[PDB]
Amino acid sequence: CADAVYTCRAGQTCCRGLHGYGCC
Repeated sequence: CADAVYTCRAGQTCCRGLHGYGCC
């Protein structure tokens, strides 16, 4: 979830979404 890191940086965690990668 390299891309998710962008938004995740704000204050979220990297989880396994329906597709594969997604911030919680």
